[PDB]
Amino acid sequence: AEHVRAPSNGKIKFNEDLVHPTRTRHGHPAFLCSIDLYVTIESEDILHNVNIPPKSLLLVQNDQYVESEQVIAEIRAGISTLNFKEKVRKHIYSDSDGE
Amino acid sequence: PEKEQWSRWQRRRPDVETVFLKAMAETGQVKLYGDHPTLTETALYRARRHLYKKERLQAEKEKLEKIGPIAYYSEWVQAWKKDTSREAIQKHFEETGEDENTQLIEMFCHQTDREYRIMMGTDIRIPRDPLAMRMREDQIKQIWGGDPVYPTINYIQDPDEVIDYRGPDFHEPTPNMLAYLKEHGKIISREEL
Amino acid sequence: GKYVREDYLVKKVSAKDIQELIKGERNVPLIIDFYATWCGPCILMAQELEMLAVEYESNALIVKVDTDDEYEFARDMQVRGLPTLYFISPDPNKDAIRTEGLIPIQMMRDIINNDL
Amino acid sequence: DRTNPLTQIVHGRKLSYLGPGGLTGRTASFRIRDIHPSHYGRICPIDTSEGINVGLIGSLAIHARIGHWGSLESPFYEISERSTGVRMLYLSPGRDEYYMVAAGNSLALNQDIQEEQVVPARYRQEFLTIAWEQVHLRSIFPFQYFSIGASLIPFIEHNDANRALMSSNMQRQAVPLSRSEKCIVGTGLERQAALDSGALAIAEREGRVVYTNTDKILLAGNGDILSIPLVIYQRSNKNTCMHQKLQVPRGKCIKKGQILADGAATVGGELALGKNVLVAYMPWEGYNSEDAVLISERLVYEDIYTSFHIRKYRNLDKNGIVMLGSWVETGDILVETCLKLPIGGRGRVIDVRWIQKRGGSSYNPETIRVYILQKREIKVGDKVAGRHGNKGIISKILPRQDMPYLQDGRSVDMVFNPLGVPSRMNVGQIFECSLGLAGSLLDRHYRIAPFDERYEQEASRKLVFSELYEASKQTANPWVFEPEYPGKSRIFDGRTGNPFEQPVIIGKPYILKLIHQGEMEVWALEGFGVAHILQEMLTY
Amino acid sequence: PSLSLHRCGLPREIAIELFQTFVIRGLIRQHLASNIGVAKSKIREKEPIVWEILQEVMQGHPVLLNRAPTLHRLGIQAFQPVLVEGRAICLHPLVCKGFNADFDGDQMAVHVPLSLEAQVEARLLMFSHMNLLSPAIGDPISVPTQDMLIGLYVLTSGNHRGICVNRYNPCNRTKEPFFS
Amino acid sequence: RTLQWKCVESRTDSKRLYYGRFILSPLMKGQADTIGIAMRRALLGEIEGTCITRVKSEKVPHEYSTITGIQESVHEILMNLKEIILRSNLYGTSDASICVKGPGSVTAQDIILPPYVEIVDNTQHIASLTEPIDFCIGLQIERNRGYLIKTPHNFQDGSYPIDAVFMPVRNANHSIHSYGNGNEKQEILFLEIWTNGSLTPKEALHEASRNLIDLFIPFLHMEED
Amino acid sequence: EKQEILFLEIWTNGSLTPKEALHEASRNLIDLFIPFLHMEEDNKNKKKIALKSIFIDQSELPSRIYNCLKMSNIYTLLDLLNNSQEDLMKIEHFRSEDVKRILGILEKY
Amino acid sequence: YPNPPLVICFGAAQKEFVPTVRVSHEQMHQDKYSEWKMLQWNPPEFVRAPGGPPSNVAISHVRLGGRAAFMGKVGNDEFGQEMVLLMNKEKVQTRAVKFDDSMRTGCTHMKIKFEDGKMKVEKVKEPAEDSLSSSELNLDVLKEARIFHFNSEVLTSSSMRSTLFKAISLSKKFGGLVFFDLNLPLPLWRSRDETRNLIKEAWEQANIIEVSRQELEFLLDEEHYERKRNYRPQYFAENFEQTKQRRDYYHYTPAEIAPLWHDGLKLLFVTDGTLRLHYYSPSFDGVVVGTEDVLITPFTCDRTGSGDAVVAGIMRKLTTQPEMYHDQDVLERQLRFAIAAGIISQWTIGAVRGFPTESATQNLKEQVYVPSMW
Amino acid sequence: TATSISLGIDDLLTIPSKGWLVQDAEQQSLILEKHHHYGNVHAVEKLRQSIEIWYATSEYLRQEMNPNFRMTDPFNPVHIMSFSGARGNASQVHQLVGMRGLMSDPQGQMIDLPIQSNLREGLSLTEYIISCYGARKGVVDTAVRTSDA
Ligand SMILES: [Mg+2]
Ligand SMILES: [Zn+2]
Repeated sequence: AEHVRAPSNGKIKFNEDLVHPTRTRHGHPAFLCSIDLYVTIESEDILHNVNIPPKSLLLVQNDQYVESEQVIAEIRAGISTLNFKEKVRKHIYSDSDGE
Repeated sequence: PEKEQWSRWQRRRPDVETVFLKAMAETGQVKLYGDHPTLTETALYRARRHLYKKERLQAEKEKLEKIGPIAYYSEWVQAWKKDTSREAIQKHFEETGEDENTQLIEMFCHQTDREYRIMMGTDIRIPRDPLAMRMREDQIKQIWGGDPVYPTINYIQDPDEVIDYRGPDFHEPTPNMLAYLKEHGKIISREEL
Repeated sequence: GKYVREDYLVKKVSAKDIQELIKGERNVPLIIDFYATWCGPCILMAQELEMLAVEYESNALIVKVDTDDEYEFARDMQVRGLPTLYFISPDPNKDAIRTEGLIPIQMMRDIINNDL
Repeated sequence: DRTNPLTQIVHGRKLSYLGPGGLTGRTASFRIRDIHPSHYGRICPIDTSEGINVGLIGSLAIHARIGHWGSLESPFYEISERSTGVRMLYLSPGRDEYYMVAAGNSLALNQDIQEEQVVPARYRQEFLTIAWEQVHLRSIFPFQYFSIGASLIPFIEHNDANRALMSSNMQRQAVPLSRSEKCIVGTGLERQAALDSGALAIAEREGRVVYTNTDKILLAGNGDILSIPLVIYQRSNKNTCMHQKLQVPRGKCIKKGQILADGAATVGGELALGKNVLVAYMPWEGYNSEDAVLISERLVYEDIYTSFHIRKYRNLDKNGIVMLGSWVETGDILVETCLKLPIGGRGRVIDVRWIQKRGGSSYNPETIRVYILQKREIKVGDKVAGRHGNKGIISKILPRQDMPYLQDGRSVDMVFNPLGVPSRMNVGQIFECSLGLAGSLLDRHYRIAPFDERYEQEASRKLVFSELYEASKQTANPWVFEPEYPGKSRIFDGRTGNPFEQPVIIGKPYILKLIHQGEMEVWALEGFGVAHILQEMLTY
Repeated sequence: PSLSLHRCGLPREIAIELFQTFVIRGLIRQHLASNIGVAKSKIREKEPIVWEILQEVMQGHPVLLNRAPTLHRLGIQAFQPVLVEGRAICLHPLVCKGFNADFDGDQMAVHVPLSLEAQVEARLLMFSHMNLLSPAIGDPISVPTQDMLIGLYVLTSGNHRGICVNRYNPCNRTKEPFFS
Repeated sequence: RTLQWKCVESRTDSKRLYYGRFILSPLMKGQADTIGIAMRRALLGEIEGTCITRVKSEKVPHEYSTITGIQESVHEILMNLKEIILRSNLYGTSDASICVKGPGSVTAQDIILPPYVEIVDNTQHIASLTEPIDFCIGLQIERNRGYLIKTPHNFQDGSYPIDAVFMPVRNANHSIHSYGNGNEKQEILFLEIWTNGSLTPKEALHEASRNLIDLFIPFLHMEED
Repeated sequence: EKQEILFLEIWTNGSLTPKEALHEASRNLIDLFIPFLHMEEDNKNKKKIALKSIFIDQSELPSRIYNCLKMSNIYTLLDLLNNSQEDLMKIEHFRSEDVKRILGILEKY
Repeated sequence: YPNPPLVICFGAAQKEFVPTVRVSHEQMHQDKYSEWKMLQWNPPEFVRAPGGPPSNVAISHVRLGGRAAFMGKVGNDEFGQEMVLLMNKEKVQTRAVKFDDSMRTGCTHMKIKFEDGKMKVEKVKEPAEDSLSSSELNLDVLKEARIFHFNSEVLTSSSMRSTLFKAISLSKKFGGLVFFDLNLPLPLWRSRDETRNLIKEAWEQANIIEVSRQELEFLLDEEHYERKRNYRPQYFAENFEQTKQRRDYYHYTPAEIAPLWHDGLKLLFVTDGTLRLHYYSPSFDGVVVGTEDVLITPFTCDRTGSGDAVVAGIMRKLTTQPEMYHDQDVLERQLRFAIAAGIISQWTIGAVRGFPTESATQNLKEQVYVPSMW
Repeated sequence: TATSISLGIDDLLTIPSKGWLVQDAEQQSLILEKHHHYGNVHAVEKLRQSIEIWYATSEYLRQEMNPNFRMTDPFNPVHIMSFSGARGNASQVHQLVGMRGLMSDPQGQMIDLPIQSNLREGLSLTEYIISCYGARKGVVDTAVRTSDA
């Protein structure tokens, strides 16, 4: 629900040893933090640090240049959603003919 | 992507703030990083806007008090080609015995209605921004972004115009149901029956 | 149709009908109009020709030919552009008038009343 | 419904779910009322009858017809590389689902063949963006998805659908005024509306007009002379006068389908349901705290919003019938034994007809039909409404000297409340006002097709501001277009002659005049504790 | 806007249609009337005396106004009628906002009490100045409307205080005089 | 005698539209606003005019019925007579008549007036005639102020009243500009007057000034008890 | 008839009675409105557009002059008649020989 | 001399004149002109971007910014004066146009002479087709001009051929380029041999030629290219892009245009029409892509004058940018302007009515293309 | 009455950065749609990403709207009408000056195409058709709720 965004333009520097590889729901490659981490934004003048320990999905890599107001992590809304699971069936339609 | 993709937001949105920032960067009132105002500069100008207007109004008042009323209001009276300096006014008063108010009324007597309606922007109750009063048509057209791509002449219609329904954009005339069915033989007349 | 009136009044003739109308005798002026469904300027000429045919109900003969079915006949008439009108006099000694372009209706009236 | 020429054309285009062998009001489920993806271009998504019968009464689209199987179909354009390449096909709602239908422009180039570009398309009742090679059909008509009412709203892209429905409902409740005027800013469909209305005399033959008179018109063609009558002060079904005026001089040529005589609520072959008035948006002494309008007194003595109404039912003659030209009053009898005019009805008796023979298969002189004419001037309590959903009740009439005046020196006619604009979410009214002011200064009329942003982004802004600046530069009126705040101008107060500290919106919109001018109570009275009042009310 | 909280604007025709009985009683009571027919003819003649007597009757006679949809409990209130010219009932903006005013023309039913008990109950209980708190939780039902809130906000908003009122830093270099 | 006023511009756009501009330069600080607002409120709603009040036709059943030989109905003839501009200086009621016969167009030149009332436009359109029929219409002129509502219908039978508008001035506007005198604050005042031809803008200005003086005079009389 | 009654309320600081304030204000208003009454003592082609719409090009002119007038935003004959000789002189590369030739050409018709 | 170089548009003045008239396969109703707009949505190949008289070219050149002078002859009738007025009101220098009170504009007298066949002969010619070079050519305009524009319509008359040759000679003597936009009339579509032997003298005296695709094929070979565009591969797709089955935008190799090149030629344009603009220089080739979005306004949808706007834009960019001769990227960035002008000129009924301005064309160029293009 | 507040076309102000957010959102949507055709992702993921990459973007805009107004143009008429509580609501204001965002029919049925244009810029034909769904839902649930209550 809550999306951590970049304070300013610069490089994202974080230690990749504490983060474990994962796959986002949206299919992108990502990193999951099960512990508290401190990311640094090497900007022109100042630096910035933010992260959430229980559930953080980090969508960015180390030494990556990012611009402002870009989604960096997802708090993942670690608080549990109401358990009203509804299962829906979507159908894939063929665009062209063939075997 | 390797190839630069197309988008409807590739072009910057024209605003009044950009035009005013360029106009005040000219003549040396403010200094901008680069030749084109950026978005942060426009956002800052949106907050600090009345200060520069007050400064320009004060400059106009100082110029009016320095050069005199005749020489000031002669900008909107182009049919009056005469010396407007204070020394000339004093010499005319010493020669013909006409005060400054008489000369001002005489110079206003040679003013057109268009010039008067343009001068009406210097009212003490509603003083228009002196920068906007002297803006050229090249700068004002940049407020909305220039001429439209779709020609406006397609939308213009003469007021006293009667619509001609025998045109390329109107359907065929609807015939009378009785006559239409009588021609095709669906209905027979009273005599023929 | 006798109960309903025809919407359009300018009839379409072939290349042989024109030759049969020229080789004969007549007491009213003849107006030939080359057109093609494709040309844009033509849409505007049809309305003017219909108004001119309404103004002269029987004092003139306004007919139109097509350049997609009578292309050779159009080329034989030394027709260069699509909107081309031919004003032919009733006396077989006066020359015709070829008028190319979107001319106003007043020019057509003046030509019919003076030249023809 | 013969109120105005619009109700005559929008009444036959209605679709009813209820009826013999149809779903009832409460029996119908909630899934039937909502819009379905198959209704595109066939049923108007905006027009809906408010009330308990919501969603069950809909209007047929403009480009729609029956397809030989009781199915309504819509036109589409093929953009496939075929032998012809162009063919307007009518597609049944079931056959159109299998094709790729895209509504988007081709003004895009990104260093490619122009066919690899994306475009929003509709396929299998789902929206998706595909390349330009996969599209089969294409919708090119602007009025294809809307009905007559939704189309007559200019700048519909800048308003919500709820206000579009409100405006479509209010346009039906319009009164044909005495003198009609065309709108400065229109949509371009008023011409065909006036053509298909039926109140305009169209020529059935070609020829010259040899005799022009108020009662009839004589058309001479190929020897034959055709006589055409003219409606002169007739009564409609909902108390509305019908009149026709001539628009062709004597001795001019005409063709079949061209206008010979005008009609009610129509001028120059276009629908005219209102007048153009100068309007300012500002709060004024709380008279427009709610939705209310403070109009000027000029609209009363200049015959601007004057209308006629005809109702049917010493002055009595020898037989007892009221003679022609009699001015009946509330309480006067004309023929219990003698019919009396009710309260609120007073006017000139234009004509009386004795229904000696009923036609009900008997000669029944049950009564003699009488007609009275009431010229109702615009007064307090009347409802004025615009074409964008704005509705207002007149609260006060002020003299010309007390109304706010512009920098040119002209007093405004109406004053509207500004706080309604963000409440009801209407933005097109400001565009209409500004463009109408520009056209009134430039002596021009504008007919704009809907969805003009497909040409370029911010097209309406440019269209309005260019005309405003042209009117400000051709006519020396710098207050029209001020660079500091385009579209807004500074006005003055009429009482003290002092300028307000903020600019206001100035324009000439097209304002219409509207025709319309238990147990819970017992529970409330018992809650208050007034037993005697409740007893008196029940006994009464 | 000029009306008070308790007064309401009553049209002339509605007022005479409501108080016809009282004005006929007043005509037959003092003078200038000898029978019901003469009084009815004088009332139909639109004389100034009948309007004066109508005003004298409706001077202090309470009237009840009730909207057609009685959704809320405060939909039925009592007012004091004031003779006004027009075809629309004039009400207070606050009461109109509290009665769920609509953009469309909201029909208003007008009832006139007859007995003394009904008049006392309407004057002492059903007035608007005695019912200002909603029975749900106790919040004021009569609150300033949109325009009043805008006026109060413009009054109590103030103006700019920092970089928006001064261009350069005031550290380098008087206000209005001290108003007693 | 330092305050000087002069007519800067004077044009005649049409026979029923006049325009005049004025100036009052040596004016003082707060006097300009008061003068402007008072002159505006006096030029719009304090000057009086003469217009046709009642029209009597020969023989018509009602005002909405048509008449043979004339294209326009009686209602359009009344609306055209409403726009006729007249000029007078004496209060009361005067009578006039139109008695044109034959085919043609009846205009203002066809109205015969008492020696006190005159016409200004002399080219306005009343109605159109197509057949040689005598057209005989009665008129009634009255001088008043404001606009009159045709509420009374007594003292005459067979005559249709018309709601006249006794407003000679169409629009007015004033502008205030600074004089630039340094210490002392002086202001210049302009005035724009549009009249319907019954009286020149200078006469309207003088009349508005006289009306304002007449309104302010009674405060100087002796206090009544 | 619709009569109106005015109700004036005055609060003075004691320097003058409220009754005298009315007289002072009325006299000041009369003195302000009097100046409006003060009076000083006394001591082929012959149609409309056939000549008006004639653009300068049709009237033959040397090239130099044509080009110059064009850069000066002078297109029709009315723009040439409105401009005087002094401002005409101001035009760049415009000479006295030109002013005599343009006067001749305008008079040679 | 003013800063924008003056151009001369030599030819005839006609209100609405489509010279390219050929046979179309698909046809519409005879009388109902309300459905003739359908053939302006899918036009025939030869009428996709039609040209017109040089007056439209001058009007579009002035509206797009620039100075144009029309050199022709009209009569003293109402039509000639009306056309001159129109031009003047749009700022087209008309010092050159001459007035003769002998012939009527647009009227051409002909004799029928029905003798075993309809064979007409021209007795009197229109003033637009009869301009002498004894005292009519205005030397001055010719001196101050850098681009001389003329169509192939002047070659269909034996009275303006010598006048056109004299004008070209004087323009090349004074140091001005010669622009040749064919717009082949109806008689020029009979056979390629006659049309090639009739338009050969003016072809060798032209520095910039803007041919059409159909005209280029008619000059080189028609059946050959008609067969090439229908190759129909049967087994596989060799080019790996022929599997999509799209339109054939064939870029003519520089060896195919060799029989049409000469020493004095500087540039060539194939001008498919608002879609492709094949430019050929003596040192490089290329092609620019267009849009052709006329379906955005079906009710106006008029492409009567579309090549005139393209020619005007090309002339404007050539007179303003001198680097278009020795650079390929600049040439494309400048031809995109003409493409945008031709695209805008198809959204209005009437050629003179819907000619765009410079700001609108630049806005369309910036809205259609990506920033890396312009 | 003395102040005479009014709302204009240019008076409606959008957050300085909108051209950036929408541009990066549509760029990410393109990259996804390319990859979908290559087999790198599956439809459910495409469906999900589309809805989310749009919802997050819209909310940034809505939340950011109030700071812009208070910091840059404090006395903006629309801001005065919204903050004072007189007329409008944040949601209404957002639609006029920001973006209407994603909207679906009753009980799911997402439109899958976002509304990137507000009322000032002008909704497209598809966006107007989509908003008609919510309009109909509102005008029917009003009557349903009244009849139930
Ligand atoms: Mg309601
Ligand atoms: Zn729009």
